[PDB]
Amino acid sequence: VQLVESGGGLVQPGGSRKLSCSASGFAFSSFGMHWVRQAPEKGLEWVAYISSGSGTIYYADTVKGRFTISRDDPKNTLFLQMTSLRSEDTAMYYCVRSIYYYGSSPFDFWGQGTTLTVSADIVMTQATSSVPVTPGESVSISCRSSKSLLHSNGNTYLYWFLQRPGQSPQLLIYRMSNLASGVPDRFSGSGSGTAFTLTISRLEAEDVGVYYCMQHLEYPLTFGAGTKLEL
Amino acid sequence: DQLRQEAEQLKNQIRDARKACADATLSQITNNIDPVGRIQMRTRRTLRGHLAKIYAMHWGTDSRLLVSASQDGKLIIWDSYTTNKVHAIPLRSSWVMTCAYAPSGNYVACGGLDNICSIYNLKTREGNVRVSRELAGHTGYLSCCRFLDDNQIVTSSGDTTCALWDIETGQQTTTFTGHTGDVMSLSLAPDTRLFVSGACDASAKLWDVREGMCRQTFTGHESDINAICFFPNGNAFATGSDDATCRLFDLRADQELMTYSHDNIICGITSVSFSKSGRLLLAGYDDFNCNVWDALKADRAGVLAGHDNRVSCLGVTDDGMAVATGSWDSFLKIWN
Amino acid sequence: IAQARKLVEQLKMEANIDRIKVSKAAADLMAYCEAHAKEDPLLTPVPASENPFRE
Amino acid sequence: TLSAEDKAAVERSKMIDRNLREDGEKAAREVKLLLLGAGESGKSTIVKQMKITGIVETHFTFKDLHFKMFDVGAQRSERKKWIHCFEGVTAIIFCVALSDYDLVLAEDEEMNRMHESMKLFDSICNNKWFTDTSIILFLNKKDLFEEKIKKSPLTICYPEYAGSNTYEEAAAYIQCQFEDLNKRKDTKEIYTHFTCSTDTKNVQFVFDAVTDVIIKNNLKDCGLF
Amino acid sequence: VFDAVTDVIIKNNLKDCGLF
Amino acid sequence: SMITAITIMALYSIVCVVGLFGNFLVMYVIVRYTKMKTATNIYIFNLALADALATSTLPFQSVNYLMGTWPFGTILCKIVISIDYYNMFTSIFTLCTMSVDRYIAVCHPVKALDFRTPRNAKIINVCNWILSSAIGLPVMFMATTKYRQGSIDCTLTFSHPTWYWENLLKICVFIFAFIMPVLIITVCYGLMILRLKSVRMLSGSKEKDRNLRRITRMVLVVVAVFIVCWTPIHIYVIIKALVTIPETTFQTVSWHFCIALGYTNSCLNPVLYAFLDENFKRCFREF
Amino acid sequence: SMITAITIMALYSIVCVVGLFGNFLVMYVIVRYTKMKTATNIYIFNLALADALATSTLPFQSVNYLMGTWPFGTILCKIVISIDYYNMFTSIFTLCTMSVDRYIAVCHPVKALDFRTPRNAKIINVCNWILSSAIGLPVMFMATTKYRQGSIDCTLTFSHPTWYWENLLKICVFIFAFIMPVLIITVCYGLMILRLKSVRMLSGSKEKDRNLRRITRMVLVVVAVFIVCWTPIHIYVIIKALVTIPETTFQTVSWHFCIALGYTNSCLNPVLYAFLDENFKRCFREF
Ligand SMILES: CC(C)CCC[C@@H](C)[C@H]1CC[C@H]2[C@@H]3CC=C4C[C@@H](O)CC[C@]4(C)[C@H]3CC[C@]12C
Ligand SMILES: CC(C)CCC[C@@H](C)[C@H]1CC[C@H]2[C@@H]3CC=C4C[C@@H](O)CC[C@]4(C)[C@H]3CC[C@]12C
Ligand SMILES: CC(C)CCC[C@@H](C)[C@H]1CC[C@H]2[C@@H]3CC=C4C[C@@H](O)CC[C@]4(C)[C@H]3CC[C@]12C
Ligand SMILES: CC(C)CCC[C@@H](C)[C@H]1CC[C@H]2[C@@H]3CC=C4C[C@@H](O)CC[C@]4(C)[C@H]3CC[C@]12C
Ligand SMILES: CC(C)CCC[C@@H](C)[C@H]1CC[C@H]2[C@@H]3CC=C4C[C@@H](O)CC[C@]4(C)[C@H]3CC[C@]12C
Ligand SMILES: CC(C)CCC[C@@H](C)[C@H]1CC[C@H]2[C@@H]3CC=C4C[C@@H](O)CC[C@]4(C)[C@H]3CC[C@]12C
Ligand SMILES: CC(C)CCC[C@@H](C)[C@H]1CC[C@H]2[C@@H]3CC=C4C[C@@H](O)CC[C@]4(C)[C@H]3CC[C@]12C
Ligand SMILES: CC(C)CCC[C@@H](C)[C@H]1CC[C@H]2[C@@H]3CC=C4C[C@@H](O)CC[C@]4(C)[C@H]3CC[C@]12C
Ligand SMILES: CC(C)CCC[C@@H](C)[C@H]1CC[C@H]2[C@@H]3CC=C4C[C@@H](O)CC[C@]4(C)[C@H]3CC[C@]12C
Ligand SMILES: CC(C)CCC[C@@H](C)[C@H]1CC[C@H]2[C@@H]3CC=C4C[C@@H](O)CC[C@]4(C)[C@H]3CC[C@]12C
Ligand SMILES: C[C@@H](Cc1ccsc1)NC(=O)NC[C@H](Cc1ccc(O)cc1)N(C)C
Ligand SMILES: C[C@@H](Cc1ccsc1)NC(=O)NC[C@H](Cc1ccc(O)cc1)N(C)C
Repeated sequence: VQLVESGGGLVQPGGSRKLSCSASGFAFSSFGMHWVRQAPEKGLEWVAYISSGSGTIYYADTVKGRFTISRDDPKNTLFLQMTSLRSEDTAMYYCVRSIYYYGSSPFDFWGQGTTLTVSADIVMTQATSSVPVTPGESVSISCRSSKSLLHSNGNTYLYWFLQRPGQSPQLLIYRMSNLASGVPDRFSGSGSGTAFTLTISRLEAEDVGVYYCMQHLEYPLTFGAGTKLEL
Repeated sequence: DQLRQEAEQLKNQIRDARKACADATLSQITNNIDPVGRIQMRTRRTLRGHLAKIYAMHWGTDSRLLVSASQDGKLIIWDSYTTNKVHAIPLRSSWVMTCAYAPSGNYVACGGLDNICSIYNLKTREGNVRVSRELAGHTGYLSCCRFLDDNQIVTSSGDTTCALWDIETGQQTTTFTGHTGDVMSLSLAPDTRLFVSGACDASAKLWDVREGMCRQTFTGHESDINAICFFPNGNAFATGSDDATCRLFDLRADQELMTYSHDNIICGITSVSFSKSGRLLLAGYDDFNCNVWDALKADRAGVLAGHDNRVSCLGVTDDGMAVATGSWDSFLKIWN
Repeated sequence: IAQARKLVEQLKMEANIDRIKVSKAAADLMAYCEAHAKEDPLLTPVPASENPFRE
Repeated sequence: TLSAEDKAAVERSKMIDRNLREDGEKAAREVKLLLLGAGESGKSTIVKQMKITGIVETHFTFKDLHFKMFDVGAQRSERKKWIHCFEGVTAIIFCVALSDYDLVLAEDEEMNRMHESMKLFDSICNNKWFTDTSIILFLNKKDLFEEKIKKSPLTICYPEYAGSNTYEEAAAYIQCQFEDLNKRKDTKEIYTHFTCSTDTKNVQFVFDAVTDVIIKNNLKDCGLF
Repeated sequence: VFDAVTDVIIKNNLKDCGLF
Repeated sequence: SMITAITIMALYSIVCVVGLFGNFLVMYVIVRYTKMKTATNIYIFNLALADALATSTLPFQSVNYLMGTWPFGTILCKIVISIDYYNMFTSIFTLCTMSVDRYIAVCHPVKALDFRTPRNAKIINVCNWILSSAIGLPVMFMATTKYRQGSIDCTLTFSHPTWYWENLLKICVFIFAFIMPVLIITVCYGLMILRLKSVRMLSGSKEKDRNLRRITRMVLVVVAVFIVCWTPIHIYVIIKALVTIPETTFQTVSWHFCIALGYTNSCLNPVLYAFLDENFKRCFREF
Repeated sequence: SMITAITIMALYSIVCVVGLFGNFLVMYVIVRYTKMKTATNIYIFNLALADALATSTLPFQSVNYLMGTWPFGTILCKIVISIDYYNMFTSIFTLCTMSVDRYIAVCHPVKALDFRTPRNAKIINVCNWILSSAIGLPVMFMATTKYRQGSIDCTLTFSHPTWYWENLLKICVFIFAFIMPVLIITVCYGLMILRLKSVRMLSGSKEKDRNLRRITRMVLVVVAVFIVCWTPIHIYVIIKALVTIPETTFQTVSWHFCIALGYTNSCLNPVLYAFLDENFKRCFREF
């Protein structure tokens, strides 16, 4: 399983650029595909989504119309077509695979990210920007929401992502209670609508990074500002 | 000569011990308890898309996921609450007579006329349900298989043999032999230390997983046995046969506790199961109907209809909320 | 003769097993079912809100 | 009402519904054939003619019609318990070898291969699961039958046949004796073909017999039959 | 004279077609 | 005067009551029990639906002759004439399609697997309603009410030249609803019987041979009933267009009697196509 | 190999050059001099227009055989196939309409006054283009490019079942462009000759009798040329559909030679219908 993006570099504003991400080591045709952007000094932000089989397409309101997302299943490549890029699009664009079924773990594998430089609705809230921490103490991380994410089927759609500096963000907890494949038991999520908590039992040096919260109740998807740990 | 005549004497000694241990018929003792009465179950979900003859289903332990085996070569894993299909597993051999779902939910088994038990990994990183292990070395058709663990599984086969399989190693650790007829079903006890298997010699033999030998043999039935299911405590098991009877055997008492014979139904029993309490015995029949048998009053609590062809399989879920019965008309119907 | 000898030795172990009274066996079935009677969703129909299967 | 995953979960289920119906329509077009007979009949031979543990599945395409042939000879189990599986089959290919009258069975008790094959055909033809299914009968090894019938007569193995020792008469007599085992002749045809390492004529015979079964199905589908 | 009047119309129609 | 009026009105009434009874009874059994799971039964449902709509036109036609005028008004006159012509072509094209269905079923069995599917049966049936719409929609426009001797007349008025377009429609109804369907029905069923005689299942024993006879007789009656019903109405319109005929008591009955035979096929299409099928016979025997 | 290629390409070239010359020359003389003031000349203009568009398809077909592939692309493939089928039906229906025109002109002279007007001629011609649109528009959709052995092929792809709809279109082209027009042309011109013999203007003196002969011969050639041209192309498609035939050098020429005869009628329609008319002969004599 590997996702590598290509098509970056400096782009003139109002120009056109077509990104391509090649998928290897997994069945591309069965996963839905996301684009997520990250400003150099700001948190994550969702761009677009195409489902498996191209059955539905969603965009954020601030990227509606200008961006075009497509996918090719025989060649296993995700294509993002961009028209009239503005000065706010200077962000690193990630490719994400997401399968959706009962018990699935979507947003599990993230791409590497393509740097793009241009030269000229539920809102997730982070209480603290940065708390200094030491290895061996419990770390309480809290994200709050503008809407109760508790759906009637009992599934609360909150995703905890960790982005280590200089690395891709990785899924930790999916649907606020379930640990993703490869995540240690020390991470644990709890809470309800409008009030969530992330805990780390025995903090490690590799756990240091930026912790994001993402709702998945309705589109567009909105990331938190993030919480940064330092030693 | 002398050995086989001694076996006749030892068999008569067991028959003497059975007649001596029995004093009061079960139907006489349970007369005090009031009958459960008419129990009406309405169809809640109808699962469509098999397009072929269903043979087996198995519930998940979360009481929501269930796998189903059809003759188009497709294992379909179902979301029972929302009617959605979770997975569609393409099979190499279309002829598959059984399917198992692991208690952890990681693996799915199937088996049939190809004599190969195939284990399917569901939580792989690639996202497509691929073959983890193909278990081989049965001379007869696989009829039933149940996961003890993610690494251990007991399969029944048509070579009169059951076996304990190591999934990681790929070979049979314990071989269970001694059936005079082809084994057709197996059920795991809740502690999973013991299992019982019914064969085509009208016998149901208790097997110990760790030891590997036959502890007890039950010979109540007449022609041949198609189904077997443990009682929830782990001491009793009702058995379904092809003589229009269902018999309940106790491990400790070592006798037939009760028989379920009703006159107008002469067809056979494909599948049996117990409710969460154990008060209801739900048996799939060949008369296109599932009859709900009271465990202790020996009556017909309810009748399930609506299946065009004979109900191949029937499993009652873990918490006991729903009952899904599979039939040969490519419809799974969930009864609550 | 040799295969029949294995059958006799197996049949010996089946004879030498302790057994409990049928009426005592009857008591175990009655006790377990009555304890779990209200827990069973099939004996007592669950209210539709708590019932996960709905129209 | 449905959440964002629940709509995608239904969408995944609809794509699976599209995949299953395409496989279901493809499977309905594909002709399923059951291969039966003794081990020394020449199951292995007749499969190789049409191409050129458990189930051996043979896929061959003749005149834009896909055939599935299921060889069940490897299984040692009792057939009565799994014979119910092949109910929805188009035709039964039942192969026996004509030269088996001379041959003696492996079992110590005296027995006749012809009498075993007739009882093998009797349980298949009179089966409750095979009432609407026609049987494509193959009589194999007629060239070995031709040599053996000159040296050794058919009268010796059972006194019932009083016909003269002729190759054409004996092969015709063995043919009808299998057809006399049929107890429901109106709704079940027996398609008999003499095979001695023959070419595409064997495939053509099967295709001709299957074509009448598809006519029999379509006439039932129309309701006229 | 109706036959004669019709006869002229036939000649006019044949000249209309260009055949005559 | 009066006995003639009671004879013609009962003639429509017998055709209407038996026609509405048979057609809706076949659409009831299919939807309740069959539920259109079979390709052939889909065609029979479209046949019963087209016949029932055509049978629905009969009370309106009854009132028209009895009163001698059309009291229903212009907007319904547009609808009733449209339902008459459109569902005539729809019913007859369904007869052609089932002739094509039964031909491919026997003579071309391998390609019948592609043809005889419930998915394909729905597509070809919708095309039959679309092909009838090619004449159905212009009949909706052209139909108006014309005052003749103070009596409203519900009929198709044509653009100038009136004589050219009126006879041109009569030829198309003659060709596309009689001449071309007789070519479809006779040849496809005729070649079907030839193939069935070649098939060795129906040949052989007397019991198997007798089943060949009943299928051949059922096919021949199906061909005959289409010929017996639609031949008088088509030729008599042509004779009425070609040769002016004096109005007579016998001439008045003959016009409506030929109309009654046209709908009599629609009455007898449930009997032939639905009740005589062995699949439906199992349903009535069971239930 | 090479002599065969030069023979077929010249065969298309002779038909194309003479076809484009004749058709545009008739549309020139009518628009410049006649100015479509006469009912009959309107039909001849629509005949020359339909033939010229069909003749325009010939260089595209020429390139297709010579290169062995279609280099023009998918969007033009949709256009070129559409112009081929639509203007074939448009030309032949114009031949039918002029047969109907000349029938009404002689046999029904009183109603011909209503029929043979420049207002009515424009209406019936537009209907001919509309009737051809019923097959013209689906040909526009169904035509796509299919890669066969790395060679683009410009052909009509059909929905599943492919075998049913492909042969069904071949029957409609057989019936509506050959079988029904032969019925229109032979009967209407045949009854026309019978009426002309009854007319006493052409009977009588030898000079008047000779004019009856030239009209009858001109009618018979017009009937024959339609029969001689379109009979090989229609039957050979049916034989190719029914019986698989091995590809041969003679078989390859025969396919394109029957296509060439189909357009040869369109080449000879100016000669028969326009130049042989006495009205046009007065124009060339004067000018
Ligand atoms: C005013 C009406 C009569 C005009 C024609 C309406 C057409 C569009 C309607 C009338 C009959 C209808 C068909 C009747 C029966 C069936 C079989 C069913 O299993 C699928 C839908 C299908 C195939 C319908 C499709 C739509 C249909 C063809
Ligand atoms: C293959 C079968 C279904 C083809 C059937 C074609 C017939 C029924 C349809 C197709 C085109 C239709 C014609 C289209 C246009 C007109 C002009 C209008 O002013 C009178 C009706 C008339 C003349 C229609 C008569 C019926 C018609 C000829
Ligand atoms: C349908 C198209 C293709 C062919 C049309 C053929 C035309 C020329 C023929 C066929 C039908 C014929 C009409 C049929 C009936 C009548 C009534 C009669 O009292 C006067 C002549 C008249 C009005 C005919 C005139 C000529 C006619 C219109
Ligand atoms: C199409 C409608 C309007 C008219 C039908 C005309 C009929 C009589 C003609 C036209 C096409 C002809 C068919 C063309 C092709 C075949 C396939 C061949 O293997 C058997 C004969 C058969 C089936 C022909 C039978 C007669 C036929 C069906
Ligand atoms: C062969 C069978 C099935 C159908 C026969 C239909 C034709 C030939 C018959 C049935 C009705 C008959 C018409 C009935 C009434 C009249 C009116 C009368 O003043 C002249 C004769 C005439 C016009 C008849 C001509 C022949 C006729 C049209
Ligand atoms: C792409 C084209 C060929 C599709 C068909 C276009 C149709 C709408 C065009 C092409 C030929 C045109 C006709 C050609 C000649 C005439 C005679 C003239 O005095 C009046 C207009 C009239 C009657 C035209 C009407 C419109 C017409 C029928
Ligand atoms: C009176 C004359 C003009 C009528 C001519 C009718 C013919 C040419 C037209 C009218 C309706 C047309 C059909 C309409 C729909 C389809 C379905 C499409 O998937 C294949 C083409 C096909 C089958 C067309 C073939 C040509 C067609 C049959
Ligand atoms: C046009 C409608 C009304 C009638 C259709 C009649 C159908 C049943 C007939 C007429 C044309 C026939 C096709 C004509 C040609 C071929 C090619 C041959 O190698 C296989 C059979 C096949 C494919 C025929 C199958 C049956 C067929 C499709
Ligand atoms: C309409 C197309 C598709 C087919 C044409 C079929 C031809 C052969 C048939 C059908 C209608 C018939 C016409 C019907 C009416 C008349 C008027 C009469 O006074 C002379 C004969 C004449 C003119 C007939 C001649 C033959 C005819 C034109
Ligand atoms: C009567 C005149 C006007 C037209 C005659 C057209 C028909 C009968 C002729 C003209 C072209 C001929 C075909 C020319 C080429 C071949 C290929 C050859 O391998 C078989 C014969 C066959 C298929 C011929 C059959 C008959 C044929 C189709
Ligand atoms: C009284 C007449 C008009 C009418 C319509 C609806 S209310 C009143 N009704 C009719 O004539 N009905 C018979 C025709 C059959 C027919 C039609 C035209 C032909 O050229 C040949 C036959 N009908 C079945 C469509
Ligand atoms: C090469 C072929 C395809 C093409 C079209 C435009 S570029 C290439 N071209 C053709 O076949 N042209 C002959 C037909 C006549 C015909 C068609 C169908 C029939 O069933 C019978 C005859 N054309 C005049 C419409």
